[PDB]
Amino acid sequence: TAPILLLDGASMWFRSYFGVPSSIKAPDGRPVNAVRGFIDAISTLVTREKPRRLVVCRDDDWRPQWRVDLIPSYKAHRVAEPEPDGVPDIEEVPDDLTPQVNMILELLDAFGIPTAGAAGFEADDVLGTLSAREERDPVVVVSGDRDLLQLVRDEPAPQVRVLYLGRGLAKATKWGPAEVAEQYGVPLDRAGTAYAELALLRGDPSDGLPGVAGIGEKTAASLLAKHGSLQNILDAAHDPKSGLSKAHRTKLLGAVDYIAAAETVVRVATDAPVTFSTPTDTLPLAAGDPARVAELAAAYGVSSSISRLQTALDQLP
Ligand SMILES: [Mn+2]
Ligand SMILES: [Mn+2]
Ligand SMILES: [Mn+2]
Ligand SMILES: [Mn+2]
Repeated sequence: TAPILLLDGASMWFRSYFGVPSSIKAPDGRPVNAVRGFIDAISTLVTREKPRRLVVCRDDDWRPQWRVDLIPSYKAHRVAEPEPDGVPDIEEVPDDLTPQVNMILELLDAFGIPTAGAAGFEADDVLGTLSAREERDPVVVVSGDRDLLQLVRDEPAPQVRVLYLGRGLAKATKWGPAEVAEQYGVPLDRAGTAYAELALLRGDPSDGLPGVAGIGEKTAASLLAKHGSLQNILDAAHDPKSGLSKAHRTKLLGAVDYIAAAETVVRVATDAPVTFSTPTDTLPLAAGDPARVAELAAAYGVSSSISRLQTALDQLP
């Protein structure tokens, strides 16, 4: 069957902001380069993958306080203004990108393209929850964030693949457990979960996570190779009988609190209370409110992108 496409919205409209020139502007003079690029990427995906279901996953909280309470450095270098409990912090985002996010969300709502979010959770969690719950169609998670490689799956069916945007959508290929194992040296049988454990130990500078001091990616891969899982590694460190080196024991035991805190920070939630903006995740074949879509697209200077999208949808079986 055709796959369900799960889109990491913010990953994609940040890419379009940096991938489309800012001289692409609305009639009021505001840049719409991210709007155009994001709509164009949806059209490209629709034509390439021919889904019947598609969801744009939102960051209802791009930096959830429950993660920050466990590891205060988490995404701290990306905060423009911290906000008190219950209110998402203000992310450091170019001043001419934030209005384009609002424009994109208005167009998606008027067209009726499903969007999904969960209060207090990241789009990463929405993605992990929807991919974990899927039972009918193969899943393609579309994102430039390597965090989502932890979702890859072969069994139980359906499979989950990450269409990884690190080199842009044109060069993007689908990553599964084999690709993650081959590229990161984690065990194939649990590649996705092992990748999150590897990332935990080695660190994640874009998210402000230091990892375990003195455990780089090569040491983390060999420890997972020998012991199979992070829990087995911790067990090997806690048991003075094991063949774990004394130096590795010292590094791991010195970080027991960080490792416990980081496990829940690094792993995407798989049971977030996701809500849809639409009744189903079915991709509409024409605008739910075509007058409002034409008005918005004219005002936002992306009328031709919307026309190309409706062409792509017209070509679906
Ligand atoms: Mn806050
Ligand atoms: Mn994210
Ligand atoms: Mn991360
Ligand atoms: Mn992330």
